[PDB]
This record gives sequence, structure tokens and C-alpha cells, in this order.
Amino acid sequence: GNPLVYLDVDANGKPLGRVVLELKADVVPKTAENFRALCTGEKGFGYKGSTFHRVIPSFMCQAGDFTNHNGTGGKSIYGSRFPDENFTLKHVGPGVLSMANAGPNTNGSQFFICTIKTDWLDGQHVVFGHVIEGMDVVKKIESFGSKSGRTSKKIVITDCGQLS
Ligand SMILES: O[C@@H]1CO[C@@H]2C[C@H]1Nc1ccccc12
Repeated sequence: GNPLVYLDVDANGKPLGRVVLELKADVVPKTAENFRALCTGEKGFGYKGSTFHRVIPSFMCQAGDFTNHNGTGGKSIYGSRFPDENFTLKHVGPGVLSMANAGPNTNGSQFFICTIKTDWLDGQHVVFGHVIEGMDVVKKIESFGSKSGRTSKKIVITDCGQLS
């Protein structure tokens, strides 16, 4: 069974609500497991307390750099980077959960949730899940972004974890 995990997100300390994500461990077990474990914090580090640092309306919301908080950092539960597992899942529309990277085989912890079909990323970013509920919360996050990616409020993952 695929994990169900959640992100509780605030904007300047004000709750926006909860995003619930299905992780496709049945297709990309290593990538799903990394994200699941970073939600629970069970390795001693993870997403709790970190930010959505790059948010671009009509594109995507990017988070997961819990070390440098600016797109340069993050790390996986395996090491500083891990290979692209596969590209079987595609960026088919809004709600897709996919790995940010810095080129081939540079997955760490940064990730993005799409607010549009980002099919030009197929074959280059590992898709590993989708939004089950809370896409309205993703839209609220999106509303505090801008074309440069700079956010107009501090968007924080106040809490995260696993539901099943
Ligand atoms: O080691 C890799 C590559 O450098 C950082 C940290 C980690 N993942 C990642 C993903 C997107 C952007 C930058 C990075």
C-alpha cells in the first residue's frame, strides 16, 4: 500500500490548511520512501519547520530545502544526492508531486507540487505522488508566489507526517 502523508502549511504564522499526498511507492519505492521519512522526521531531519521558498503562479510550488532554505540545499535519507529512480510517472496536470533537481542524478529533498501540467519536465524530474486533498491549500500557497518565484509571505511547513 502507498503511503498517505500530509503537510500543514502556514503563511506568516497563519494556518492555510493541510495538503494530503499519495506517494507512489508501487512505482518509485526509493523516492517515495525518502519523502515519507522526511515527512515523519524519523531519520532525525526532515521538512518540519522548512519553507516553500520558490513559488511561481501557474507553474508550481517548490519546497524541501531544509538546510539552506534557498534552493541550494536539502539532503536525502540516503546521502547528499541519489539517482533518478525512473521516469515512469509523468507531469500530467495540477497536483503532481515531483523531485526538484540540479541535473541528472541530483535528487535530495527538494520537491515541487505542480499547479499546471508541466509535461516539459517529463523524463528529467522524477514524479512520485499526487495531491489527494488540499489542492485549495496549494492554491493559497500559489497565491503568495510570483513570476520570479519570490514569495510575499513566509510559507512554512509547520508540521508534517504520515496518515497511513
Ligand atoms: O546534492 C543535490 C544537488 O544540490 C542540491 C542538494 C541536492 N538536491 C538538490 C535539488 C535541487 C537543487 C539543488 C540541490
